[PDB]
Amino acid sequence: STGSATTTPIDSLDDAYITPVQIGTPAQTLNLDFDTGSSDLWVFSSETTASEVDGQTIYTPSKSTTAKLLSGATWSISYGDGSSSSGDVYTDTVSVGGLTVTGQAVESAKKVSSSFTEDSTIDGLLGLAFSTLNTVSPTQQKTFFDNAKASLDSPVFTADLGYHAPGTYNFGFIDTTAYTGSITYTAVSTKQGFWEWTSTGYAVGSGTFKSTSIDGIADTGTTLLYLPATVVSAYWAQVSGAKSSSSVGGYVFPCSATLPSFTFGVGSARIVIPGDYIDFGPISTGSSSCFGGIQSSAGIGINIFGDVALKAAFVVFNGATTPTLGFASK
Ligand SMILES: NCc1ccc(C(F)(F)F)cc1
Ligand SMILES: NCc1ccc(C(F)(F)F)cc1
Repeated sequence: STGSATTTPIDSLDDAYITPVQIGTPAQTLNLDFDTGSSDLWVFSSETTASEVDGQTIYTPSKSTTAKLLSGATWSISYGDGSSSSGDVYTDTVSVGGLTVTGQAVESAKKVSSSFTEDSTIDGLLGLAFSTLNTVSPTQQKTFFDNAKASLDSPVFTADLGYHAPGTYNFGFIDTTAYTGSITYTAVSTKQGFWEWTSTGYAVGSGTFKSTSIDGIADTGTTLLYLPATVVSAYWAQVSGAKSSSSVGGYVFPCSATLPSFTFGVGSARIVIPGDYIDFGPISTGSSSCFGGIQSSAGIGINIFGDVALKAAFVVFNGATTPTLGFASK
């Protein structure tokens, strides 16, 4: 079987992407943030503290005839940006774009951090990293992808994120009309539970390509591109007036500047991020200082190929027994 769903940016800056997901019987449709950097499927629900809900659509397990409480199970997650949520666990039927999984763990939030409350457009997260990162205790739970794998035509899913436009997540098949050229596959390490791979180097604008190994993770759940300080300094050195701002928390640049493109290596292939993808607009309303889409990973401890990079490519997440990542131009 296969599944296909449209994913839509939540604002004019592509800060995140939401995908409709059907949960329960009869279906309750929630708009979830598909996150290849985490492995929990959690949702705002009828059990969430009412003061922590501000416009989100909630899952109501008591209205689903297929929902079952997973006795004694709890979950608690903390994200790299400091976000967190926690609650109890139901199992229920979950469908994505026609692809249905029965008995999926649906983690019901009793408490969420303020950054989720303030994001009225995201009803929850759907984790697509490896199941070893799932936070359910005492019995760890499988991801939607892991549960669907056996019935998929091919054990893959693909991410085709749009620049200021809708995109597509496909499960079980590779749409050969959605990219140009060939797909370049590269090895994945699962030792930390992430879709972790090694880029072969980078170039700034029309400069020379620098061959150098950059270990990082493919993370649809992270907005920006986080790279080592040496790389990020070399990029922003080419933007007149750009500087690292401690008060803002990263590199900013004059909004009137034109940004150079950024190229990253995948094996012998090259993925080019247009300079316009790196503009995240004014730091505050009316400001003439703009926030950059490429920032240093020094404080994070790991390099993150977030949406800024992934949306320049057609990305194949191959969940075969030896997992691989595929990149194509589009
Ligand atoms: N998108 C989920 C996520 C969040 C944080 C991290 C970090 F910061 F720990 F690397 C990885 C993945
Ligand atoms: N990387 C996972 C993640 C995704 C979204 C959010 C936000 F923006 F909704 F708070 C936080 C963390």
